Amino acid sequence: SNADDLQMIEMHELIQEFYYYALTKTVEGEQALTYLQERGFTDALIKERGIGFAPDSSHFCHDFLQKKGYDIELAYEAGLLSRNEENFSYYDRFRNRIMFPLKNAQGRIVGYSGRTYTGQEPKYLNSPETPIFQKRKLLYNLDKARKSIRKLDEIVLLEGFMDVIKSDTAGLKNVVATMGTQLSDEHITFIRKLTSNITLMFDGDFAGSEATLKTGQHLLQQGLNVFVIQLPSGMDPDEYIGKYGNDAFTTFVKNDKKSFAHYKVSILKDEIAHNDLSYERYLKELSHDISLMKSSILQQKAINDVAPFFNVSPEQLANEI
Ligand SMILES: Nc1ccn([C@@H]2O[C@H](COP(=O)(O)OP(=O)(O)OP(=O)(O)O)[C@@H](O)[C@H]2O)c(=O)n1
Ligand SMILES: [Mn+2]
Ligand SMILES: [Mn+2]
Ligand SMILES: [Mn+2]
Repeated sequence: SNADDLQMIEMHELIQEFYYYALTKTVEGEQALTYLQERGFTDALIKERGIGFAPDSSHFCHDFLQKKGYDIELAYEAGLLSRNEENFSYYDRFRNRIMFPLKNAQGRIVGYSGRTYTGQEPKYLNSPETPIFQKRKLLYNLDKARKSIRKLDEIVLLEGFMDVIKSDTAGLKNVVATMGTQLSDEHITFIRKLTSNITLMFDGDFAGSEATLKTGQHLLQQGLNVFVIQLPSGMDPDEYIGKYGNDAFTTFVKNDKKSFAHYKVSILKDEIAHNDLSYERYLKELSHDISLMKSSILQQKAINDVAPFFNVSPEQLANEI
């Protein structure tokens, strides 16, 4: 019910204050605090993002919510507690992790992502699916980014919410990320209401390239104008910012912004040039990809950019489309 949803949100927003105190003030939170500061998190940024620490006692969140008169079973359904099968008892889901509040589109905290700081697995532990937290709908930083997304008429999608935080601080405001999932149809519906321009800047590795192709193709099929920023090998935005600085980052992100079709064929370049079977199939694919582009201006430019990869003229490629 809406009433239960509100209770669950309250739990999240109240425990946030305690997590923040635990991180910034308490003895147990000192190592986690140092880890964050070594990653460039200022005291102001930590406060701004509401970042906290979950102690390792396994009943920190439990005792707090109990004291505040919240229904324990509801706290479990809210994804803040876990439950033992045998003893039927409840305990903290998040233990010895740095706590990143996850806000919904309306700016309310509806979940957490807990990162290890001691090399534990899993690296990130998120809230489970709950009535208020749904990964297929939530986009990290959306409530904060919405204003700049509309004004710049563009959204930039990153892989990690950590990259989003750093990019935001660096000056790139129109950035969001999924919570470790593939962009969903619901996400695209939400995004379409804000802008028709979407830029993908995933990690500069093989997995990142693959995710870019899959996500880009989906977006293109749904009628969005898709662009790609290719990061240097082995780097994500956070690592780029840390190595080159904020000014270098904001310059980089507005430099080589390529239409999806152009990025795609550049990836397939060698296979096309060596494998004749792949040559034919990818010529048909890219023809189809270009035909999907709503922007006639960018469609024409894509034809000019893609054609040389197949050793054909722009006119020959245009005919195939
Ligand atoms: N055990 C994990 C690790 C990763 N992810 C998700 O996958 C995204 C991208 O993966 P990764 O590249 O590892 O994120 P980073 O920002 O690089 O994490 P970090 O800088 O803290 O190492 C993360 O934002 C996280 O939400 C996850 O759901 N569960
Ligand atoms: Mn990766
Ligand atoms: Mn990364
Ligand atoms: Mn990273």
